[PDB]
Parts: sequence; structure tokens; C-alpha cells
Amino acid sequence: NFTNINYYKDSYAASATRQDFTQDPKKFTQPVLDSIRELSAPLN
Amino acid sequence: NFTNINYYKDSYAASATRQDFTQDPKKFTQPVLDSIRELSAPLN
Amino acid sequence: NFTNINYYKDSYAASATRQDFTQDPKKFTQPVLDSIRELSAPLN
Amino acid sequence: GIPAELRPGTNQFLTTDDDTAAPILPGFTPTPTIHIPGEVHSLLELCRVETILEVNNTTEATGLTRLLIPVSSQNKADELCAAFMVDPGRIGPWQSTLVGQICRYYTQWSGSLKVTFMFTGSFMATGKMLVAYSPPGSAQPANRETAMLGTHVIWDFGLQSSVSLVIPWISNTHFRTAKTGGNYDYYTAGVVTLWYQTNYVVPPETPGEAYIIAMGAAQDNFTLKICKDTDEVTQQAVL
Amino acid sequence: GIPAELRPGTNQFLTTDDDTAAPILPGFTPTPTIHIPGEVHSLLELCR
Amino acid sequence: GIPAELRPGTNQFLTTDDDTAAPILPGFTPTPTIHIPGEVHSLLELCR
Amino acid sequence: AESAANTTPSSHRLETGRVPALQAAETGATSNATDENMIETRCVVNRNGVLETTINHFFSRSGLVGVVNLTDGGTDTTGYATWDIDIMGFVQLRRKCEMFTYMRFNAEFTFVTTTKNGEARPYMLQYMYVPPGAPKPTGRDAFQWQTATNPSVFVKLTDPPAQVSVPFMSPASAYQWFYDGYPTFGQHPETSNTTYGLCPNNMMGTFAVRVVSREASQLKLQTRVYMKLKHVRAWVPRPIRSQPYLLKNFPNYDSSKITNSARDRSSIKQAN
Amino acid sequence: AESAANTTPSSHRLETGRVPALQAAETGATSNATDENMIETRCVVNRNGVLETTINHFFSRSGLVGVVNLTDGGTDTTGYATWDIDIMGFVQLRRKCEMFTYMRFNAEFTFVTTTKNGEARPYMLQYMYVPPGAPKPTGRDAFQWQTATNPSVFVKLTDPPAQVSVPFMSPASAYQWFYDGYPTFGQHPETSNTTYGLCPNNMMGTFAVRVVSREASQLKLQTRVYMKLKHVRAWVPRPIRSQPYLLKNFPNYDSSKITNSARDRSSIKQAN
Amino acid sequence: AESAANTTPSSHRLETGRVPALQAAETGATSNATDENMIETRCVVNRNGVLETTINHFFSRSGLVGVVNLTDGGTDTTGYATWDIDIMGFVQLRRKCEMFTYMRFNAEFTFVTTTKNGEARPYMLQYMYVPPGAPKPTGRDAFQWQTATNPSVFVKLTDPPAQVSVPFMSPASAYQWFYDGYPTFGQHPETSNTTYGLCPNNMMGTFAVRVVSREASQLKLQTRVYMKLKHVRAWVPRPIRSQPYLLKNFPNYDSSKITNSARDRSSIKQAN
Amino acid sequence: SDRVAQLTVGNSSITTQEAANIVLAYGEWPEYCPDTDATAVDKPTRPDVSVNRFYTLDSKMWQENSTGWYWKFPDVLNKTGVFGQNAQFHYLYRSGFCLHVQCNASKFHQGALLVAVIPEFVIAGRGSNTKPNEAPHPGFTTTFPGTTGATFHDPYVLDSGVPLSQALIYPHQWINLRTNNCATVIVPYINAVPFDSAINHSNFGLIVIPVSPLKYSSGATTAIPITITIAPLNSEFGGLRQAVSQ
Ligand SMILES: CCCCCCCCCCCCC/C=C/[C@H](O)[C@H](N)CO
Ligand SMILES: CCCCCCCCCCCCC/C=C/[C@H](O)[C@H](N)CO
Ligand SMILES: CCCCCCCCCCCCC/C=C/[C@H](O)[C@H](N)CO
Repeated sequence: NFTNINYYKDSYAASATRQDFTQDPKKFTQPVLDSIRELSAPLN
Repeated sequence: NFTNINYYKDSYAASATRQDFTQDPKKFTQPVLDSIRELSAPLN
Repeated sequence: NFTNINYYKDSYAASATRQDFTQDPKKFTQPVLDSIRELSAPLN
Repeated sequence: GIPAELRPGTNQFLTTDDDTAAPILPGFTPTPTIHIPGEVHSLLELCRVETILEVNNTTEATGLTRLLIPVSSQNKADELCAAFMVDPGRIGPWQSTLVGQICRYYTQWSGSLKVTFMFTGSFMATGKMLVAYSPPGSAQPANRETAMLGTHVIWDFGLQSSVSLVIPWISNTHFRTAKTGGNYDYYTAGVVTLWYQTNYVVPPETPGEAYIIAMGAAQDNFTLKICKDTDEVTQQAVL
Repeated sequence: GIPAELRPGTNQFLTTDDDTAAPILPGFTPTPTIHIPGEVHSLLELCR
Repeated sequence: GIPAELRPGTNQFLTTDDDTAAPILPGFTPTPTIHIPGEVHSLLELCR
Repeated sequence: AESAANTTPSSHRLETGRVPALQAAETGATSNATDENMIETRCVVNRNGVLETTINHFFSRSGLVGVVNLTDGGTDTTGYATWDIDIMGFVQLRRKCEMFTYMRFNAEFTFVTTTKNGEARPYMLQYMYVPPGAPKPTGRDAFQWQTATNPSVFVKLTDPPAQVSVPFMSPASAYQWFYDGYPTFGQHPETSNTTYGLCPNNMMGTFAVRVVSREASQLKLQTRVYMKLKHVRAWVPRPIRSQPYLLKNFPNYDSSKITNSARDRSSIKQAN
Repeated sequence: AESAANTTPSSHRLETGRVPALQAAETGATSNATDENMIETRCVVNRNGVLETTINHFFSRSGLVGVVNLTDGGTDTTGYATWDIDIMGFVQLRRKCEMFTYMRFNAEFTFVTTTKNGEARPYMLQYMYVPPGAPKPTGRDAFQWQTATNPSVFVKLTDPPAQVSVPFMSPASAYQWFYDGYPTFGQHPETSNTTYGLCPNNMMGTFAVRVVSREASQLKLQTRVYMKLKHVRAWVPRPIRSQPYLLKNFPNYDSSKITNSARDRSSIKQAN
Repeated sequence: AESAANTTPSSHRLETGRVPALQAAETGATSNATDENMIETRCVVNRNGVLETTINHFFSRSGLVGVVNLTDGGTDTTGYATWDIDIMGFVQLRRKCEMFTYMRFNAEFTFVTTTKNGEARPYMLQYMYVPPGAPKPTGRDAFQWQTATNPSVFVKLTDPPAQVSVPFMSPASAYQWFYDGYPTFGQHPETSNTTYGLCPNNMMGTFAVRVVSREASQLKLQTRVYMKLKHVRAWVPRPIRSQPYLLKNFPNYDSSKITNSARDRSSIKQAN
Repeated sequence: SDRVAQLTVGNSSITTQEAANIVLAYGEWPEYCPDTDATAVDKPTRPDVSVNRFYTLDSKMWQENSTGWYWKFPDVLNKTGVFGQNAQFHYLYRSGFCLHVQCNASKFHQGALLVAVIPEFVIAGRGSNTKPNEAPHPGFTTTFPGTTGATFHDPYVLDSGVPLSQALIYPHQWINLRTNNCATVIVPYINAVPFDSAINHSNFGLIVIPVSPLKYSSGATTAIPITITIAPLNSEFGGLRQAVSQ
């Protein structure tokens, strides 16, 4: 099982590299400045 | 003699893996709670 | 990524070798004996 | 030279195939990257964003008044408000959300969903509403004393004007197919019914007709698998 | 590239042949396994 | 021998392709190099 | 254990109390009386192997699964040729697989395509797998043949037969060939229960195939499906069917005209 | 994270002050109310994978991109067949790619060429990529077909389909499918703004193809372009289009005859 | 250096004595005035690559070199088809190579052979390289085609194009495209100096080709030579020719009918 | 201490009584261009007090049969003040923006507004013609409305073929007349190029669409204006030359 081997001098001619599991969801779900707590009223 | 080498990232596309010699026959032959001895009467 | 491997005894039958980044431009741009400074009059 | 041998699968072009291709420009450096805000990495970052459900998708409605749930003052003590299915890959209100289209690109989904209601009436208008989720089984409940046996939340109209009914994962198997039609009713999810808890009371010199905007998203245990083509576009005009 | 050569047995389909095949779904995880009682491993467990 | 398989791009002649070719004169030594003034290495030495 | 079993040297016994040949069968257990507790045996070092009798070496056979016809006419043409993926169409692999209740395995589908008269002309075919829920292609020039977000194989007739590997994709934890229940709720009739035994956990989509060309190709192809099981695990062993099969998704048999499990003899007091 | 999310065991609460189900939607944020702050849940160790939902596994599909006709007649002949490289010609990959604002990726272009009636005769073709600024070949015997300082691929029809890899070559840092501006300065009219939305950062040259022979070849070929995205990065996610496409470089829709995003129901107080 | 050049932050100067913008051009040197000794610049970290502009990446292109016709008739037949190895037959690679005085490189000759109407029939060809001094083959059945102590390539028309590697074999230390002299001694005439500029250090033998058969083959083939330079070193850069070529071994141009290096304008006081 | 806020940029201030939390678009603050991502060589100018301030546009009366309004933000401040003058003389431009939309009413009015930003908000022509010469295209006053603004014809499809329902992925905020009377969004510079002309390219655009219609009883006020204030935060300009209008 080895698909990280390239056959050319150029790097864009390879296959899919190591997968990245990064998942930042808070930049779309809570784009607010005051961090709203989980157990609180959002407005006071 | 090497057939344990896979050529893809997926694991189901390989060949037959190392053979397992496990043989539990007592779960079908003697499915009883009181272990019947070999030299004894099965009922008393 | 390996293209430095040759397949014959002769050396001219290989591919492009390691690239040379040498750039001497002063043998065409300033082919003069008295080194003209950057902040000075070229003739006095 | 090397004694090689060919095997089945030779000279075929599989579309879903990771393999190195021959580069056409040798020794080429691309344009350097800059910082662009709003980078995506997975498709679950879009599923966790609420999106306006289309609950009033019936006839006799125009385009803009199609996303609103009408709320009035009923004379009888208990009446039924808007109701809709939970299945996101099914023809209905979920077709108008982003989570529904993303679940339409795939064929099997799992995890809990979230439906978020929002009252957009007057400040002086009060009232309580019952949002009840029911697991699969029989058809839509007829009355409230039957629908209140499932998963329900009492929501009152206060300073905060939004409630968020969570829809738990009460499936027998791990994944549900988005097909859910005819003989595929094995993978149904249930019915969310909005009932009138007390009433919609309104003071004088105040309009007695409000609206509720329904939103929907996905929780963190939301999972997708097996990519396929969508069924929102079947033909196309020559461009 | 590599000076290979073909040998008899090429382009045949033997039914009793252990060989890696091309996967059609890339990056696919199956349904997790549970405990089911009465698992068989060989055909001599039924002969006894 | 080795179970190889062919892939798209076979039997094509790409002009911009770095690959080893078969030599026609085996064991051949060329004429030795001398010092010639005015050697170029890149095309930016002429642009300046 | 790489060998079967060795035999211990035995001798005769002259004593009361030990009865190894009186194993009761009413208890539901199997008699565990060996040869050493009986007629005098010897010391044998058995080195007969047990590797071939395992499940992975027993289910590693391809067998015929499906036969798909593709006429591709000029006046009564259809273009495509779909095939519901099921194993119950041919009784050999069905009889070999219905001796267990729950199974879990992978597949090595292989497609052998021939012409009517038999001839390998260089015609390129397109084998498409339609998962359950995806729309089926209707026509040789349909929109679904684009195979975007859909796996497909392009191969010719002069090429070797195609062969792909298929993972375990049932929504349950294992397959099942016997489902003692109903797929949905409701009132079930007494006249014709045509939905009894149906398991939605086995519908593995549809398999389609066409001829990649522009106008037409007056040729009647005939594809054969060969599925090799691998990485197989079985549970709850079930007896082997002794009656001839009659339907695909139903284990129906003949009420009259019954087939005995053993052929008839001359007399009971006769071995031959 | 290789799995989705685990569930914490919960219980009931009888106390004032804590309101997790009153998340305000006027703030523009998404409700963060979990199941543990609600109906009593259990401890579930979820091991469902999230690898398939990533962007590199979502854009790793080829799909149809371009269809190029080559007649190569005898009296009304042209010889060549150019094709402007653009992705907006077929609405499947266009709909899959226009859900983002800025993208950056590589390509794996593949060329499947067939005849009119469908037949693989050993005719060698020449696939030429003309970068933006280079002269286009005019004729099957032109000067530009020498392919000096120009990449080209020589392949036959009986050979497997050609496949090359293409790097990121836009002069900007990323591609864009929506350009809210004008390509040049000047006074812009009110009647027909035919240059609005045009992005010069996407013109990737022209693709040409001819038949390598001397006299002629009376055959009408039809090439198909399949582009597999790889190493893709996307920014600023955009909603998916709900209206049918009408033009290639313009997102025009029908003013009248509007398509609703959801189909109609019998009544609002009815789930089915 | 893997990048081009970085820029130093600059500012304004108010002082006498330092004049960086008065670089004299009468000295024969190039003005070395940078931007930092002028209008106020900023700090830029340039990472643009210079790898593509090197000589080995500039001469790594094949291009067309020679076109050899082979009729192989029945009554006006010749059998063989020789081709003097020279690069001056086509002006593209000639213009790319005559911008230097002395070069030294290797070759990657490739032979693409097609028929008159264009067709790959399985006919085996024999490509022979005749070094300078060896006898040329005279006939399709000559004695020289034995290729003893002579390199040759046997290939068919249905096979991929042949490709061999050629070393540096000039008796001098480098090639030259401009020879300011005469090849031999003696009195040189005033009427027609047809031997002026001739360099014996460039005659790389002759290339011959025939059809390997017994009787004949009524087919008119047409071979094309593609030479890829590699391991190239150049000296004494020369300006690029601005006049159209007229002969192969002579840089003759038109005395009348001169081509200006730049096209004409409307006026000098006008940019467009 | 969350419903009150005073934003101060330059010599302007915005006080509030009924406010939700401020929205930061994509979690990124608008800053200056770093040397790694920049590409121009000339030094850019940064007034930081003369162009970074709250500019107030006109007010639009929110009626009952209203569809909605939209704007091209690098093109609205193209002629108003020191910012517009400084943007006409320069070729390059890069800045973020701070927004504030005012809409107040009594406790007897009901309604809701959806204010959001869309990067590269392309206006689509409306028609069913596919011929190149008669295919409808929006005019210059429709693509770039200027300081005045433009109205929607089909606000259900955002005048672009994309449904309004799915437009919640953008940086958005709601104005519910029973909860708040203002909405605030802080958006950074979002583009695939470091600098860009602020004349022939609008980066994003605001849109305000009343989802719930305005309703009130006979006797209350009837004029409900829609006011918008914009602060061009962290502005940069490069390529000084003659001033061009459009
Ligand atoms: C690219 C073409 C591939 C053709 C094969 C289709 C791939 C899917 C095959 C799934 C394997 C299922 C094996 C048997 C499943 C169920 O038990 C049967 N349908 C019921 O007998
Ligand atoms: C040797 C033949 C190669 C054929 C392929 C041409 C190579 C150049 C392809 C560049 C890849 C561009 C992908 C899309 C670019 C722009 O976004 C589209 N033109 C606009 O939709
Ligand atoms: C087996 C057939 C091989 C065919 C190629 C012949 C091999 C010898 C090639 C020598 C390479 C010479 C390249 C150019 C040499 C001189 O500069 C030119 N004749 C003058 O322009």
C-alpha cells in the first residue's frame, strides 16, 4: 500500500496526498464576537 | 512468496489474508451447562 | 520521484540531470576593467 | 526485460481512480497563494448552518410568502399548526435548505438534525407553542394528546424569540437512505408537528396575524456516505 | 521503461485465483460489526 | 513474470518529455571540452 | 491446529463403573465417545491438513450469478440492459450460500461478454452500477450515462474481462438470506402475502450496460456475471435445501411430487 | 477527527436559570443546543467516518466537460477542431463547482474519441493545447501543427484514451466563477452590458485536434473531454443554484416561469 | 538562486554628490541603476522562479527537422531514401538555434512515418545511419543493408515511433552555425564563392531508409524527423535573425524588399 | 451590558439601545496587507482618519409591498468624500468594511428583515431568450446602483437564480422589530487578488429583504425608513494617477 510515490519531477502530477481531517465549523456557525455560552440567554 | 501487499488505499480490495485455524466445535456439539464427563453416565 | 537512474552503460543516453542555477550576468552587462561604483559618476 | 503479465482491468478508464498522470508543462511553478478568508475543508461545515425551511410550500402562495408559517388566534382550545416530514432527502420542505441538497448529493445519512423556529410577530403578542417530534410508526397524529407522547418542547413567546427543537437519532440501523419512497418507507424518520399550546393572544390596536420562520441544520454527529448524482436536474438546454 | 516480457497464462480468467482487484468506491468504511452468536470458521464444526 | 498493467498515455510521443533513450554507439567517448569564453546558462543574462 | 488429530495408544479394560459408550442423545448434545475409550487403537501421528475445509477457502469460487441480454436493435431497440443485483437466480451458488443464516463478505465481480454467434469485435462497452436511490438510465443516449458521481467501467470486447472489487455496503451489520418478518407496518392480508420474507437490507441497486456509439450497432450481446466471495464470515449454520427451487426470492417447493432426501432400496435388511 | 461525535450521558434537570433551548436567531449565529442539554440521552461511542465528506473526495470525479466534433470532409472540410476550455458547458459539473466563490485545483483531462457510427479504426490523432496568446492552427496542414515550443499528444483511436495532468496556471491566486465587475475601463452602456461578469483570469487558451494524414479521411469523429479535479481548495461557500441554466458565461434565469425550490403540498397542516 | 530578486525598502534623498541616474552609455556597459536608488520602493519578498528560463529547459523541445519521401515504385523505383543530417531545413528550430555561435549537445531523434493517404499497415522499415566516410546504399537490395559494423533500427508502421539517443560526435570541441572562413587552401574566385562559410565539422553523415521485403510494395511513405536537444551548452550569444531565410547553408537575404524589425506607426508623438 | 454598544471610528459614533451581538464575517478581522501576500512595489498610502469613518447613505421608506434593496459597496463610496476622491486618483485598493443598518419601529409593529453580504454578488438578466444578441443583460445602473441603490424584481431568487432560503450561509443578521432595531456586520477584505480597482470591480454587496411583511393597525405611524451606515476600515490605496470617474 504505497501511493505517495511520484514518477516525475513535477509535483502537480501526483495523486491525492495525505487527507486532512481539519474541520473548523465555528467560522460559519458562530461568527460573533461575544462568545455566547451554552447555558445562558443569548441576549440580556 | 508475498501476497500480503496491497496496491490501493482501500483495504477491501486485497486478497485472502492470513488464514485462521480457529475451530471451536463445542458450541455446536455440547451446548449444555453441566459438563458431561467422558467416562460417566450422562444422566443419574 | 527518481529520474537520475540510467539504464545503460553510456552516460549520454540519460535524461536532464540536476539543474544548475548559475547566473553570471556581469560578463555581458559590465565588461569593464575599472569597476564603476553604483553611486558615482562613470567618467570624471 | 522483466517478465510481466497483464490482468483484468487493463486499458479501462475508471472515473474514480487515483493515479499519477503525465504532466504537460515541465518545471512549472504556479502563482503563489494568498490568504483568502472563508476556506472550506469538508461538507459538514455547511450542514451545521441553519437555513430557512419552506414549510408553506403549498399552492395559492407566491414566492416570498412561501417561507412563513401563519399564526392566528384560534377560537377552539386546541388546533393544529404547520406540520412536515423529517426526511431531508425527500420531496418537501427540506428540499429548500442547504442540508437537504447536500444530503441529496449523497445516498445515506446519519446523525441528529436540528430545526430552529423563530417568531416574527409583535412585541406585545404572547403565546405558547408545542413543537413535537414523533418517531416512525403510524401516520401524522390527529390531536395533541396523542402527539405529546413523543419528543416535544414547550416554547413560550418571551424576550428570546427563537426555539431550537432537536431531532434525535432513533433509528434501528446506523444509516438511513435518502430514497424513502414506497417500499423504502423502512428508512423514514418521523413527523414534526407544531401544535397550539395555549393560544395566540393579542392586545387591541395590534394585528392578530403573525408568522414563524423555520430553520434547519445538522448536529455534530451528522455523517454522510456513498456519493451519487442529484435528481434536481435531469435535462439541460444546449448552452 | 522497465524491460518486461509476457509469459503463458496472460489474459486468462482463472476462477480460483487470489489477486487484488480495483476498488470502485474509494475511501469507503463499511457498517460496523456486532456480536452474532453461532459463528462458523470451518466445515468440520458441522461434521461433528 | 511480473503482473504489470497498462494505463492511459501508453504509446504516445510527448515532445516535452524527459526520458532515457536507447544509445546507438555503445562505449563512445566524445571530443574533450576546451575553454570557450562567453558561456550562457540562462536567458536572463541576455535580457539584462 | 494445522493437522487433524492424533490417536493415543489404548488397551482393554476389565472393570465396572466406566461406561463411555452409553452417551445419552436426549440431552441434545453430541456423543463424545472416542476410539481410545473403545477397541484397542495404536499411536498414529496424523499430519492431514485442515486448511482447505475453512470458510475462506470454501467461498473463494466465482460461479455464475447473472446473465444480461443486450439486443440493441434498429426498430425494437432499447439501448440499455439493467440487471437487479441478486444471487438467487442460479441454484448452485444459492445452494452453497443458503446453508448459513447471516453472512458478511466482499465481492470480485467479473464480466464476460460475448456476441450471439460468438465473436470478439472491438466494440467498447460501458458497465454502470446504479446504487439504490439513483435514477436508472432510460435509453442509450440518456443523461444518466455521464457517470458523474457514479462509478462505471469502460472496456472493449477484445480486451480481457473486467474485474472490480466491491465492499460490504449493507445498512445492517451482515447480510441475511432468510427474513422472518415483513418490511413495513400495516394490516397484512390472508390471500397473497407477496411481501413476506422481503429484506430491504439486500437490494444492492441495479447494474446497467450499453454500447458506446453514435447511431446504432446491430449486435446482440450476452454478458455473464461471475462474483468471487472474499473476506467472508458466516453465522448460525442452516441445513442444506433438499427440494428443487421454484422462485428467486421465495423458498417455495412442491406440495405434491415430493423429492425424498435418499433414494429407495430393495429391503431394509440389505446393504446393497 | 476520524469519527463524527460521541454522546455524553444526560439526565433530567429541575432548576431555574439554565435555558439551553432559547437560542436567539437574530444574532446571526447558529443554535448550539446539543442533545445533552435536552431529553435524556445515553453513552454512544460513534465510529462513523467523515473521510468521504471532505472536499478532495468530493471533487475527485471526472464528469463530462466538452464535446468536440471533427468532420474532416472532402468538399466542405476544415481539418481542425478547436474547443475553448471552459467548464460551464454542461450543468452537472457546473452545478457542483458553482457552490463556491474561489477555487484552486489541478486537472486530469482525459480524451475519449469515437466515430460517427462507432468504430475504433487505427487512425492517429493529434491533440494540441494552444495557450492564450499563441496563434491558432488554420487548416489540417498548417504551420502551427509543428508543435515546437507547444505541448501536444499523439495517440491512435485503437489506443486507450489519453490522459494528461494540468497544473494551476491562472495569473491570479485562485479561480473564480462569479466576477462582480468589468474587465476594462471606459463608459459602460445601459442597453446591453455583454461584458459584465467576464473574468480574463479564466481564459485557459484553446484546444485543437486534427487527423495526421496526407490527403484526407472521410470520417466524422466526436471527442469527449473528462476533467478530474485534484488538489482542490475552495473558499467562500455559495448557495446552490435552484434555477435552470440558460447561457454558458452568464447566470441568466427566466423572469416569468419561475421554478419553486420545493414542490407543492395538499395543505400546510398535513405531513404527507 | 531559486527566486528572482528581492527589493530593499527605500526613501528620499536631499543631498549633493550622489548621481545614480547618470550612467554613461559610451563606456559599453549596461546601466546598473536600481529602483532603490530612485523612487521610494517597499520591501517585497519575491519568490518567482527562474528555472524555466534556463538553457536546458529552453532547448528541451523536439520540433520538426527533416521530411523524407519514399515512393518505392514499380517502374520508376529507387528503393532507398537518404537524408543529409542538417538542422537548417526548417526555420523554427534554426531560428531557435542560430542565436548562439558555439553549441554542444546530444540528440533524441524520433521518426514518425505515415503513408500517403495515411494508414498504419504492418510494414517493417529499416532506418540506417551512414557515418561520414561509409558507402551509401544504392538500391533496396544492396550490399550495405547488412548493417554489419553499422547501427540500424528495425520497426514496423503499427509500432510506436522509434527513438534513439545520439552523442556529441563532432571532431571539434563544439558545433558552430557560423564559420567565417574557407574549408581548404587555394585561390578563391571573385565570381561565385560557393564554398564560403562551409564547416566540415558539421557533416553528420547520411540517414537512409528502405522497406524490408522481397519484391516490392506500392506505397509512398513520408517520414518525419524530430530531434530533441539535451545536455546542451551554448557560447557567445548572437542576435536573432530579423530577415526571412532563403537558403539552407547560407544566411542570404533580400537586398531590395527589406523587412523592418518594427512595424510602422501613425506618428512618433503617439503611443497607440 | 450586551444590548448596548457604541462603535467609534474616526470622528463618528453609533449608539444603540436594542442590539444583538456584532457579527465578524468568517471570524477574520480586517487588517493591512502583509509583505508576503503583497505584489506591488510602490508604497501604499494610509490616511486612517480621513477615509476610516462612518458614512451615512440615504433612507428608504419600508412600505408593505416592498421587495428589497441591494448595493455594490466599493462602488457606493466611489464619489462621497475623501474616500471617493482618494479612490478615484488611485488604481489599487484594499479595505474591509463595518456596517450598521438602522430600522426602528414601535412595540405594535411586526416584521423581520434579512440583511447579509454576498461576495461577488453578480446580477443576472431576466428573460427566456438564448440568442446572443437579444439575451437580456442588466444595465450599468442595475449592476452598479451608486449611492442611491437598486430594488429587486424577483427577491425570492436574489435576482441571481440562487434561492433566498439558502442565503443563510453568508455573514447575515436579522432585524426583528420585536427584538432589535439594528444589525451590525464587520467584513474583512475578501478577494482572490491582493489589491484591486475600486471602480470596475465590486467585492461584495449588501442586500436587505423583508421576509416577514410590515404589518400594523390603522392609527400608528406609516413611514418606516431604512438607514445604512458604512465604515471603510483599514483602507489602502496604490498607483497614484489622474482622477477617473467611471
Ligand atoms: C461497476 C459495476 C459493478 C457491478 C457490481 C455492483 C456492485 C455492488 C455489488 C454488491 C454486492 C452484493 C452481493 C449480494 C447482495 C445481496 O445479498 C443480494 N442482492 C441478494 O441475494
Ligand atoms: C495536451 C492537451 C491538454 C488539454 C487540456 C488543456 C490544458 C489547460 C487546461 C487548464 C485547466 C483549466 C480548468 C478550468 C479553467 C477555467 O476555470 C475555465 N476555463 C472557466 O470555467
Ligand atoms: C539510427 C538512425 C539515427 C538517425 C540520427 C543520426 C545520428 C547522428 C545525428 C548527429 C546529430 C547531429 C545534430 C546536428 C549536426 C550539425 O550541426 C548539422 N548537421 C548542421 O546543422
